[PDB]
Amino acid sequence: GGDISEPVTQNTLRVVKVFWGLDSSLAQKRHFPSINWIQSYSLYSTEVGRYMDQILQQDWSDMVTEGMRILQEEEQLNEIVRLVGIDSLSDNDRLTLEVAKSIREDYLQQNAFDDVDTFTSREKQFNMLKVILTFGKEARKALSLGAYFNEIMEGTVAVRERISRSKYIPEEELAKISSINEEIKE
Amino acid sequence: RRGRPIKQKLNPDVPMITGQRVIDTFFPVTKGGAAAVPGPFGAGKTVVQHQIAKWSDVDLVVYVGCGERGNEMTDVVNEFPELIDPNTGESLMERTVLIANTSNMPVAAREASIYTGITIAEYFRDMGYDVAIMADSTSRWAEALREMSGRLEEMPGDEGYPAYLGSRLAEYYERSGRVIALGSDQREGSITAISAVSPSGGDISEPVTQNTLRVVKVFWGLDSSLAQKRHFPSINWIQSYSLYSTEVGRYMDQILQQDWSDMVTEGMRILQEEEQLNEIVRLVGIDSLSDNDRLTLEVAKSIREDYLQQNAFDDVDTFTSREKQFNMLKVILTFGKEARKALSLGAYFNEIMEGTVAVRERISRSKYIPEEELAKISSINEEIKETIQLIVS
Amino acid sequence: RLNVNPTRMELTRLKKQLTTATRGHKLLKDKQDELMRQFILLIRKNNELRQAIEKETQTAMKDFFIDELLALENVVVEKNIMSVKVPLDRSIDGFTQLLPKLLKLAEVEKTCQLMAEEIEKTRRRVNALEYMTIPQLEETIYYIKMKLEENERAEVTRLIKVKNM
Amino acid sequence: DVLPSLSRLKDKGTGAGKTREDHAATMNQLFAAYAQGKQAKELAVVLGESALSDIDKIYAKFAERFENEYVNQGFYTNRTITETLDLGWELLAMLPRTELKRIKDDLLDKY
Amino acid sequence: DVLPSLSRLKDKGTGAGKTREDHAATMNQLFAAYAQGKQAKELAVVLGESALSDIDKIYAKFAERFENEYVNQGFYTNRTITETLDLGWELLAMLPRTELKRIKDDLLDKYLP
Amino acid sequence: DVLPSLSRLKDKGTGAGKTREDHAATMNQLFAAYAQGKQAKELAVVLGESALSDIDKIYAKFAERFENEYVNQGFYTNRTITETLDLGWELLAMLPRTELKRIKDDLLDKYLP
Amino acid sequence: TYKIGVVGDKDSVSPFRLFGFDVQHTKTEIRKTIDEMAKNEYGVIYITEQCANLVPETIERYKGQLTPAIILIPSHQGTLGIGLEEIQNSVEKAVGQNI
Ligand SMILES: Nc1ncnc2c1ncn2[C@@H]1O[C@H](COP(=O)(O)OP(=O)(O)O)[C@@H](O)[C@H]1O
Ligand code: ALF
Ligand SMILES: [Mg+2]
Repeated sequence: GGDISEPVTQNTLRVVKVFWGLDSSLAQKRHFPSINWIQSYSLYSTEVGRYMDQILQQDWSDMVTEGMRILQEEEQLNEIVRLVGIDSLSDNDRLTLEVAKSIREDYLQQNAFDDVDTFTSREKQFNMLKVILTFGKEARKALSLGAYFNEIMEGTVAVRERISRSKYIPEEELAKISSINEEIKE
Repeated sequence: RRGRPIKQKLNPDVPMITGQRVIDTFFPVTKGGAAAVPGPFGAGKTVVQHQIAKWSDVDLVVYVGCGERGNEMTDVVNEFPELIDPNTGESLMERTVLIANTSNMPVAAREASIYTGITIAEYFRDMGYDVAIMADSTSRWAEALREMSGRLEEMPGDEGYPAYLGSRLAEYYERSGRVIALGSDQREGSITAISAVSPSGGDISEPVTQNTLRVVKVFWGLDSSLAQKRHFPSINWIQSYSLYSTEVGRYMDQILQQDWSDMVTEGMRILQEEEQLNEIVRLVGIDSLSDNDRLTLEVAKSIREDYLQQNAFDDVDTFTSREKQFNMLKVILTFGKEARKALSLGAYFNEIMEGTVAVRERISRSKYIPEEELAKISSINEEIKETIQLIVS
Repeated sequence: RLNVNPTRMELTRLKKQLTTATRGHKLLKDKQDELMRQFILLIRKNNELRQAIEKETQTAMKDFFIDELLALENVVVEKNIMSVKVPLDRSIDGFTQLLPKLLKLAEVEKTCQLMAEEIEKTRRRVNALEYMTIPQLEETIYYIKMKLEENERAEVTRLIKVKNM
Repeated sequence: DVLPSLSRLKDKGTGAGKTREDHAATMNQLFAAYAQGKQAKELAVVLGESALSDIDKIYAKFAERFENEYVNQGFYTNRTITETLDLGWELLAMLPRTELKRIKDDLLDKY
Repeated sequence: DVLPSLSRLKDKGTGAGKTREDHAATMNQLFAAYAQGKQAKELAVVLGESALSDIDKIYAKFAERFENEYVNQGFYTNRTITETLDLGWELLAMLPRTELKRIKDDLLDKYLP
Repeated sequence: DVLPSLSRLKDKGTGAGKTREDHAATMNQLFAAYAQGKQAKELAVVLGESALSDIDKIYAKFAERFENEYVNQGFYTNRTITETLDLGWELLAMLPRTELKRIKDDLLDKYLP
Repeated sequence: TYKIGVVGDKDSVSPFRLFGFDVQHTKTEIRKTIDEMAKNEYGVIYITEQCANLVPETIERYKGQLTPAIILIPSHQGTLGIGLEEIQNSVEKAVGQNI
């Protein structure tokens, strides 16, 4: 019944270092791989961040922390907002919701059967993250320019779709993914 | 403990006339079918059985007082010798064998009382008679098995009851049904099982209610909130069901020569729309409902306190003939049929309600119209049209 | 009750959701009580305005070649109060006087309607929490705690029987 | 109830030559939109019809027709696979083209 | 998390001669300031930022900084008792004095920047 | 609280010689007036007092006297079956004779003050 | 900048056209024309108490949106509580007591 309180899983999590907890609610919504981001964890996330920061020479450990924070902030919002409702959601808070939705459907949602989504290289995983993170960071600056929420989205549906098919870019055509950083700024 | 032999079982497709309107209309029990009545304390499980033991079209009733109250048994041997049938002159006691083993009586004797009754119910079934078996209550038989299981030091299954509780119940209800009795005559006998279930706290997730629902096709789920609002019989029209309603609908439609299944389904459609509407009334308000939807709640209100409610101790409502049920449901349905005709023509909600006050009373008292005056009910149908026409103008 | 699997982990999660639900119900009704305060002062002002302008506009209408002369002079800001946005020949002389009088009547009557609409959104927000969300949890917690105790109660029961083997 | 239901041997049983070329993309697109439409209906009945977002309100009707017409077909209706997949696109034509993100442009254009 | 954490012997450990005179007062001040700042951030989620006053905007800013600058120090960061208390005063310097009620003005006028 | 309470054998206790002839009729009309009165008293808190009609405020006012005068008698106040029925008849005079739809015109003309 | 539309009988609302107001003169016809200029971003839509009773559905739905404001105005004969009824019903349903 998905009950991880059984002794098998409980004794397992006392000796393993990585926990890929699968969620039924996401699997029924055809979200794959159905890994619960809040629930799952990894004791290696600290050291891999240090290595990945060096290989591509980018602050990867902290831009991964920003993505986890966004997904953590959504769970905090979603839980306080399930019952209350989002109608009184502040314009700034609503952006984070659209940032988390982009992180969930564009990056986490991937299908094995399609030849392309099956493999993401280290250069592709950065470019897609660079688009979604710089979006939420620079569109923050857009909402802090006295802008209403409704607007910046309506005028960015074309950028926000190229963000959707960012997984689809072939390994050779990665420049397609990195070129989304300048159009989101403009 | 071994059921009497037969030639073969037959499909129960003959709906039983119980006289209760919430039963014979929406949740009908067939001759030979199995019906469970699970409900909390004081929700009306026994009273339903007393009405069925007295207004059923059966040749013999077998009432099993399994672990029930001793006063509930003395009331039987006193009122039944007085329930005279006005046609044959024979009392109801002349047409019934009851077995009684109350709660304070020996616990193991509760199981014996159940198998004693169904065996007698099978002995008269083989004579081609239609026998009804009443189990009041099966939840006390199950306690005797759980009590016996704890003494035998057996492995308990669900909530302490022995693991073989599913078979013991299935072994019982399968001993019923419309059968072809033994002998060269090929005669048709039947056993109709009306067993009552007494769950702890009214929680039907308990073992004996679930195992009963698996092997029966009629579920008369009693509700405590209805028994508190003096809504009797306290049958929940949303949760209860009858798998015979489709077959009964085919049979019932034919004798009436009217689309009766489409009137029951439409009357059911109004009651299910009432549940969906009550959630919005408590959330938004009744004044926020449209003229058509507020009419639906008023028509559904007429279905509740004029048709579903039935007093057990009142002579006019205690029984309702099959022909009387059709005239009553047709008048209630004709109300909304012409009312939506007026709302679509331009009439307002309160305009139809305030202008039909006199007619709306005649429907609420239609339950007390004797069987020899059924022309009063059907005349309200034509009367409604006359009252509606002047309101439109 | 909302469908859920009985677990010790689910019990504590539904315990935290109800505590946040109960406080959120307190805050939305505070917004309901608050809106009732700024609506009431505005509504009474509008009622007196509307009555005065109504009769005065009719009496202007009441006092009111004539076709050829009327052939040939052609002449709202968003303000946020609380959680709701708010918009900002003698008979001929009476018409021009009334025309400013009607614009203020328009940017005031429409304001009260937006107050009543937000009052109604919050009202049904509050109502659902008290009649659906919080009761669904309260009954849910009851069933959750019920199961866990009898389960451990029946679990130690067989352990006594296995110990006798 | 097709949301909690699943089949695990179907990926190799669908596609061009087996059923339809675009079955997998429609299928994936159906569930996701039904889940959100059912999620929106469960919101309409609680917070009101008007409170729901207009985009979600189009979805609220998406799930309603996807239950009374798509799923509800009767116990004696043998609909063909071509009639089943053509029906599915007709239920996806309601939502704008921008909200169909798990169907590629090549499959969106041809159908 | 300091809200569910408690120390049943902290009263003897903190004080004059022990650490500093302002140890017990700043503890009780930053403790209530976080619970009020955390509920204010949630009020901005339920009632929106418009319901937050000028004081509530500082409390929501306090909790956010207290999470990211006070508790979030690092697994390789040794902070002395002197550097710890002074940081608490900087985080408490955001709120006006009227907010700081637990701390008496004798010591509030001694360390507050 | 008489709403959830019940006596299943009260029929063998009511009627003439076991109680006053009005016992069964008064009992059932008092019950329906309370149930509607409490229901109306609930409507006054959820939707205010303006959403209830003139007859609704009467039943709500009746439920106050029913709980404070009829039920509230005292743990050392022994009433008799006569005084109990007389106290109940006095309470029914608040409701109009047209609202007493469960008592026949006979017992109404005989006991109603 | 938004435009102002006026609905009513010819005799009562005619002088409103001398200020640059869309003065127009059955239920389904007002419903389609009112929603037409409402879609054309009209500021305030004044209507008489006689033409508005024929289209209460259109007002009921239209009042929710903030951008177009529908205001009831008297005619050459008068009104019969339309302002009061819209105002007093919004009070008793959203406050709890008449004021
Ligand atoms: N159909 C009915 N008509 C009138 N009263 C009923 C009806 N069913 C139940 N009641 C009332 O509910 C009480 C309890 O009914 P009973 O069937 O004994 O409850 P249980 O569910 O405990 O068997 C009865 O005393 C009776 O007054
Ligand atoms: F009165 Al009962 F079941 F509670 F027979
Ligand atoms: Mg009983």
